[PDB]
This record gives sequence, C-alpha cells and structure tokens, in this order.
Amino acid sequence: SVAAKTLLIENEDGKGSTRMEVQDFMKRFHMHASEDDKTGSPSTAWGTLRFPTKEATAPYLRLSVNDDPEDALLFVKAMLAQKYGETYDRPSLILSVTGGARNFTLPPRLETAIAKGLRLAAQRTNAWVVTGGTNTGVMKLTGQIMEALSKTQSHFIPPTIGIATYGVIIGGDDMTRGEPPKIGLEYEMHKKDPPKTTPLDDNHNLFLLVDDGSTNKFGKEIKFRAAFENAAGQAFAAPVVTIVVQGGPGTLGTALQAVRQGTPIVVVDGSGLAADVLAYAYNFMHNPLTRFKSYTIDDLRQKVAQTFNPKSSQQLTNLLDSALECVQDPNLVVVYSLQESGIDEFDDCILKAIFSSQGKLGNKLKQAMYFDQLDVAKRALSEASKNGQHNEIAACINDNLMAAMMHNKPHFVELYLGFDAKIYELKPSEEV
Amino acid sequence: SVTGGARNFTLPPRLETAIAKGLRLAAQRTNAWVVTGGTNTGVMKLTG
Amino acid sequence: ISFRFSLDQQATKINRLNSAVAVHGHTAEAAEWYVPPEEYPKSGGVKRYLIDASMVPLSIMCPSYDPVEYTHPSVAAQPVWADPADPRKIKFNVKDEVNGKVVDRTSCHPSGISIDSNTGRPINPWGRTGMTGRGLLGKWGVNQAADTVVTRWKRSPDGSILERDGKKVLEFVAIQRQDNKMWAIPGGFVDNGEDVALTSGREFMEEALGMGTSADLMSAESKDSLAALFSSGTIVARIYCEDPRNTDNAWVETTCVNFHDESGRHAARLKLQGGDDAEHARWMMVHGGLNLFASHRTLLQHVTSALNAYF
Amino acid sequence: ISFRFSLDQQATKINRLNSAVA
Amino acid sequence: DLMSAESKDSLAALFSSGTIVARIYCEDPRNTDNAWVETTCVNFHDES
Ligand SMILES: Nc1ncnc2c1ncn2[C@@H]1O[C@H](COP(=O)(O)O)[C@@H](O)[C@H]1O
Ligand SMILES: O=P(O)(O)OC[C@H]1O[C@@H](O)[C@H](O)[C@@H]1O
Ligand SMILES: [Mg+2]
Ligand SMILES: [Mg+2]
Repeated sequence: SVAAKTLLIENEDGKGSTRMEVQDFMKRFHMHASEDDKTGSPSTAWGTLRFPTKEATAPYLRLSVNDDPEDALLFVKAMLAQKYGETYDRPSLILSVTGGARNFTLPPRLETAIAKGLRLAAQRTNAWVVTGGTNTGVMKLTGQIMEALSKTQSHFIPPTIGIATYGVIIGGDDMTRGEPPKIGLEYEMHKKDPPKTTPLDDNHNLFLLVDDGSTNKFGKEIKFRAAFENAAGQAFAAPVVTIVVQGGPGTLGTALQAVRQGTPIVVVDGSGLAADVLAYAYNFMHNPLTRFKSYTIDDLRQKVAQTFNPKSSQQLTNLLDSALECVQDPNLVVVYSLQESGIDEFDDCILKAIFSSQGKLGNKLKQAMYFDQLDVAKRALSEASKNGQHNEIAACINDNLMAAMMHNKPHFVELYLGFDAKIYELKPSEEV
Repeated sequence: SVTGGARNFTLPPRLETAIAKGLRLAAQRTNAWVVTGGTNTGVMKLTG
Repeated sequence: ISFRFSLDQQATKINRLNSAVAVHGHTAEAAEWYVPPEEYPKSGGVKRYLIDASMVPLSIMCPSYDPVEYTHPSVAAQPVWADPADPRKIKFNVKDEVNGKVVDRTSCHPSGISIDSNTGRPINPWGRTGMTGRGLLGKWGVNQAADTVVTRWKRSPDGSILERDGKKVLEFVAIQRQDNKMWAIPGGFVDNGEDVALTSGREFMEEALGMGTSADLMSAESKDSLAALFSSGTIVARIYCEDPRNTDNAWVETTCVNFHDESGRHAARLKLQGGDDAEHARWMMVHGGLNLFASHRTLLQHVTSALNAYF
Repeated sequence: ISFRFSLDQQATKINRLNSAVA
Repeated sequence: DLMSAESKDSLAALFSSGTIVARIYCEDPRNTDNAWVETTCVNFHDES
C-alpha cells in the first residue's frame, strides 16, 4: 500500500517515542558490497517481503556485523509500534530456538507436545521467538508451530524473528536492487539463484540479514544473534530461554556459550543427535531415577561417536568434555522427555527454566501467573517467606495483584489478597 | 491456656485457618475457659 | 525397582592375564610418563628443550640432552619463600632449618634425590623435563604442596545418594585458577616453619572460601562446624605432581588431605566464594573424565579408591 | 522411603590429620 | 568385516581383565598314550 515515511523510535530514557523520518533512522545500518570492504556503505536492502499464500508481509533488514544490536532492537520495536500502536504487548519472554540446520522428522506425539507447549508459552507471554530464519530443519519446524498461532489468534501475533547470514540467502540481489523501502516485494523461493542455495522460511514474521561481504559461508550471525537476545532481555527485563531440538556439533558449542553466560536451556530429549547427547550427559550427572544408574561416560562416548562421527580421538574427547561442561550447573539445563514429564508439560519445563534464571521475585510471580500454575507460585512464595525475603514479597505484592487483575486470574487474586495485601492500597503503574 | 510470643507475628493462611477452626471447635464443644495474656499484640491478639 | 537394582548390585560387589595384545598388536604405548608443555607458563614465551616421552627416565643415557637454564624474575628478586641462589649450603633428604624455620626437603621417590657434583643443584628423580634452574618455583628440590579435597556424597533433593556404575558418586570443591583458567583442587605450597595441617586448612579458607581478604567474618557456630569438618582428615596420597612449572632442579610434590562429610551437614554450611588466586569455586562431580590442572585426577582417584566411590 | 534411607546407611557403615588449628 | 575404532577399544577393555580359573587335563577323544591335550582356561567376565 502507501509506503511509510515516519517511524516512532523509542528514546534512550525508556519513557517515550519520538517521530522521525524513515531515511534519517535507517542510515545507521550498513552493508558490504564485497568481503574486502570493511567500512561499507549505507544499506539499501530493507523493506517488506511478500511470501505466496501468506496474507501479511514480513520486514527485512540487511545489516553489517559491526552494527549495534540496540539499533536492530529499536528497528523491531519500531515495526511492532507502527503496526499495533504505541501500547503494544511487550514480551515477557525471549525464546531462542537453536538446533539442526539439516531437515529432520520427529515422532508425532513429541512434535505435538513441542508444538502445543511452544504455542501456549508464546501466546501467554507474548514471547519473541528468535531462530535462524531459513526453510530447513528446526527453523522450518518453529515456523510451522507459529503458523497455527497466526491463524487461531487475532490482533497481536508474537514475532518469529529470523536472523540469518546474508551470503547464503536466495534472492539477495533482488532484495538489494531498487529504492528502499520495498513494500510487498515478491520472494521467489523456487527461482534458480546460482551460487546460493538456502531459502528463507515463509512463516517468519521479521528478517535480519547479517552481512560481512562473504558468500556461501555459514555461522556468521551467531554472535549478533546472542547479543540481540541479551540486549532484548536487558531492555524488557525478560528472561532469555534457549531451546535445543536435535542439533549438530556447533549446537553443543552454542549451548555451552548459553550456559556460560547464565542463560537457561531447555533440551528436548528423544529428538536425537546433540539433544540426546546433552540429555544423557545431564541425566548421567544429575537424575536420581533408576534407569539412569546404568549411564556411563564410555556409553556416552560411544553415543557421541555414533552420532557426530569425529575424525580423531582428540575431537571426540573435546566434544565429550564440552558436553559434560554444559550440564555442570543443574539449574541452567532443563530436559524435557516424553516418558518422564508428560505430553502437556513442555510449558512447565519453560516455566522451570524461567524460574531458574536470574530475575526479580515479582517478575517470576508474574511469569507463574501467565502460565496458570498456582502451585508453583505458592511454593515460590513459601520458599521466599522461609528464606527471609519478606521485604521483596511486600514490595512486589501490589504490582502482582494488579497484574493478576489485568490478565484475568481470579485464583491468583485470592492468593495475593490472602498475604496481607490491602485492597484499597493499589497504585497505578504510570503517573497521572 | 494460650502462651507464646509477646511480639506481633504473621502466620501462613492455611495454618492460621487450621488453628482458628480447631480452637473454635474445641472452645464451642467443651465451653472452655481460654486464659491468655490479654494484651493487643501477638498470640493474645490472635486468640482474641 | 530402585531397590531391585540396589539388591542386584549388593551381591555382585598370579591368576591374572592381559589378552589385549591379541586385539591391538605389540602394545607399548608408554603414555604414563609425564612430559611438560613446550612453552613455560608466565615466562613471556620462553621455551624448553623438547624431549620425547620415551627418553624421560634417568636410567636411559640420552647423550643429546641440552636443557635450557631459566629462572623467573619474581624468584630471582629473592622473597621470603625463595631459597638462596647457591644450593651448596642446603642439605637435602632431611628436615632442614633455614632462619630457624623447618622445611621438609624429603621426596617420596624410593631412590631419593641425587646431588650433582659440579654445581650442587638437586637432580629430579622422576625424570627429565628439558629444563634446568628453578623457574617459577622458589625452593631448590622438593616444593611441598598440600591439597585439600573437601568431599560430600552427591545427593538429590529427596536425600538419596546418587549412584553410577554400582558405586556412590562423590562431589568435591573445585576452584578455577587465576593463572591458567583450569579447574583444580584448592591447595598451595607449604610455608617455612609450618606443617601440612595448618597449610591444607589455611589454603582452603583463602582460596575456596575467600577468608583472607575477600569475605565477611564467619559466625561463632559456623567456625565450630568448619572445625568439626576439619578435625577428621585422612592423608590419601603423597605423590609427584605433573605440574607444567616443574624443572630438573625444582619439582612440586603433593600431600593430599581428604575431608569427607558423611552426613553432609558441615559441607552444606560452606559459602563458596573464590578468593586469592582463584576466580570461581563450586561443587563439582567426581568422575574419571575430568580435565583438571596437573595430576589432580590421580589425587581424586586416590580419594575415590579410599572411599569406594565412583571414578 | 524408610527402606531407601536404611539401604543408604547400610552401605556407608598414621594416615590421620587434624587441621582444626588452621 | 573390519571392526570400528571404538568396538576394538571395547573388546580390548573386555580382554584386559582375565583370570586363569583352571589348568586341567582334557577328556578329548583324540588323546593317546604319547600325545594328550591339556588346557588352560581363561575367563573374561563382563560384570556390567
Ligand atoms: N616454593 C614456592 N614456589 C612457588 N611459589 C611459592 C612457593 N612458596 C610460596 N609460594 C607462593 O605461592 C603463590 C601461589 O602460586 P600462584 O598460583 O602462581 O600465585 C606464589 O605466587 C608464591 O607467592
Ligand atoms: O600454589 P598454587 O599455584 O596455588 O597451587 C599449587 C598446585 O600445584 C600443584 O602441583 C599442586 O596440586 C598444587 O595444588
Ligand atoms: Mg599458593
Ligand atoms: Mg592455590
């Protein structure tokens, strides 16, 4: 339709948005014409892509490796602010989906459980889902899960942000050429692009194409993706939860990076490969059940050797050492398994990962309210009460009661009112 | 005879409900004389 | 089922032949012998004289042996814990008094320490390292180190001890070293005029607990709990250390002291916080695939051998 | 559980150093 | 066919702990008065 000329970019104070011209704001993103180039030129590749059989268009931004992730975060906030107004539903959860690049088939019960839990978590927390954005494997699977969410729900649809390396994407030249922005640009996934062979997933709602001037090289967007998730987590005061489904050797290093920075991970057991390796390793080191007493480092080494097939013994030793290093802290890894947890317990695993993360008690009570787990909130309040954190309970009880009233949770309203919270002492969030 | 803390204290709601229900049932069934300290703080105020 | 397994493992718990030569062929790996890395730590790129692992022992001749003599500037500046530069007045293999303070100077090697006639420097009985001089080590000959392995059984919330391979699983306090960022057992060199008893406890409070200059003062009951924990220790091993700072004239030998908490009450009261020459400290699971600094895996093997734990 | 505890305590039931002076 | 590099290590681990249980005369039908078979028995037990 009519191309946008002005955008509401949020101020650094976090209290207001200023209206400014689109060409003025978008100048800060750079692109590289070739690998040799370092400084670059301003990006002419941004706009919206129209995918066949999809009603809505997805914004795309091609940005350099040296660009600030806060600027990209401002761009995503500006798109959401433009489409849904200034008072759009802020995310209380960032869901990072990592795993296998190549295509894989999962069992129907397991797929149904992952799909149901991810949809419930995304619709209850208005979560930002960050994946790789290509039309293969876990990214395509996550897109398929969120496709039903975009159909069954009206007004706000939780974003499926795809952060991909620009050098492998089919149709990059078509996206680059022209005068920006490109309103409703047709994306031809079946068009024969000669050097590149990886297309974008049509179910992702927003695209960040990270460019370094290289062609047909993967893994260039990992650091920016991690930085963007951390930046989003600091900005919205929301936990970042990584989800690991299948995965190769680099997924192990990605999970290792996630657990070293304090970010919790949810490992899907039974999906095969690196997820099975991570799940075995945790179960070997931490799980007290009987069927995990026969687990050994030798059988784990055999499992790593049969799945990842290393060339050398030293490579196998390093992979085994890294896998054991990821599950050192039992709080930061949550393993979801069908034969132990249950079909309708994946969202509970996501909530346990949220509670195991670093955050304030009031925010954790709000997350427990969103998932409708009254027992978890009762246990958290009792544990906080026993450990001498009564001051934080009294400090957050008013805001928790307010949040419980807004999100239609009457049992939580009764629970918060029972712990000496006066009804006539409520306070508004903003200042009149 | 109700004895305990002189200073004010907050109990969990389930525990408070259980103590209140049991003490009321015992007092109404036996026509019991409840002897406390009589001041408006703590366990005496709670018994009141 | 847990009890069915437990009862099953409760009953299974000159005439020795090794037939592995039939599968592989001719064997002779000789991987037991320790060879330190080429670049000396914290020396600014100073490199040793390389030696294959089949040339390390002193019984073998090796005529092409030309080690490099290097001493660190910190050791050469002469602090209180550093021996004098001329070792001719130092008496080895007996307890020697320097400035009225007792130093051990006895090695756990059965042959003993042999003294070179030309320079008076001691010769390492555990093999060649391709390097003479003291390096980063302050004392000629045996640098006595004490390591503190504070252990507890790895337990789940319900209170049951975790069991792997039919044996109970241990858990030890591990520190991340400041110099090389590898996890290790807390411990340090034995100071002049003091014994292993004071040294083991003092280094564990300074490094694992941060009780030197990096933490608040403990309560009167926590000190009694820590004293109760520290009153029952067993010396499990006294071995040579595969430490990369070792040279031909100065080598580290360790005495390992294990403080085991059977009930787990005293171990649970410890507030782990890295101090001194340690960045982070944590309760870590003991197993055979651990990648730790120097020969601490051998020390953990000795602890699990003594306690009949999983390794 | 009583038996789980009982079986757990049924398996735990010159080289001596006193480091309480530190 | 040739075994994998980890199966050979597993078989070597199995074969590294053997106990000679008996060294006896063999009731072999090919035995004669001037040539008889005597056996050494090696047991490789897999506890796990
Ligand atoms: N014989 C010794 N050799 C080396 N360092 C020693 C010795 N006795 C005490 N020390 C001290 O112990 C500290 C621990 O070593 P480091 O981990 O390198 O800091 C050294 O920095 C020295 O200050
Ligand atoms: O004195 P620092 O460097 O702190 O530690 C000495 C270590 O050097 C190793 O051989 C010993 O096991 C001992 O733990
Ligand atoms: Mg030291
Ligand atoms: Mg130390």
